[PDB]
Amino acid sequence: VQALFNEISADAVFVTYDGQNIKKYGTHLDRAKTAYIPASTFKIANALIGLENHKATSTEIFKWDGKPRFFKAWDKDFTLGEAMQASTVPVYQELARRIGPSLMQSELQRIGYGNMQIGTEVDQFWLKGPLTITPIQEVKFVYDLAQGQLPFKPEVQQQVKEMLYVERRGENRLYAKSGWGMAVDPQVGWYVGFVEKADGQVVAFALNMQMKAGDDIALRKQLSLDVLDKLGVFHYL
Repeated sequence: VQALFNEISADAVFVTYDGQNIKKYGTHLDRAKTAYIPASTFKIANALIGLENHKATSTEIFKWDGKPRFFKAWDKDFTLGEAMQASTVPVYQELARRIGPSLMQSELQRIGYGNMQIGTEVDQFWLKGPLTITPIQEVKFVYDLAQGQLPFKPEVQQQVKEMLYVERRGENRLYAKSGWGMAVDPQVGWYVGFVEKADGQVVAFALNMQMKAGDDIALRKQLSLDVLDKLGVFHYL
């Protein structure tokens, strides 16, 4: 496995969690216990909090306001599920404003997410701070989501799980979310999720890497799939 980390001069770590054991792979293992903004990985929590507190539904359509967004791809209507996969920040900023600065702070504290700090602006905190979370915190969190063990209603955790559904290989399923924290120095890269393996075993993962400005968008996922293949968690079909 070991070549395919530095072959690109990457400052990165890959974490796996099986519900008893934490495993660390990569060029820089100490990133695993290091705190970073969640960026768009926070969308997982955001949806959970919104659904649980009746501020949104899995079926509701978030319509485009007509004004151009960061990507032309985002210039359309989205469900929270669609917006999750496209990582459509404007939709989730809206969800967060429905939630509110007091409720969002209370809920994050309630579920112990990262350092539990959001500050004054409810639609910015995951994008620039002060909310921070380690990769180990991220894997445990999604693993808990996978098992329906988070402090949310079971139906809520299920609905979000479905939002995360990325690919099926045979009897195995991949659930994942991406993050790119551009508004921070240095930039940070996330690929987070779990695989529901055929044998019924769940393995949760997190990739956390330094982002050297504008490198390729697909890199985070490609590495994680490669590592997942190398680990025998999610073999290439």
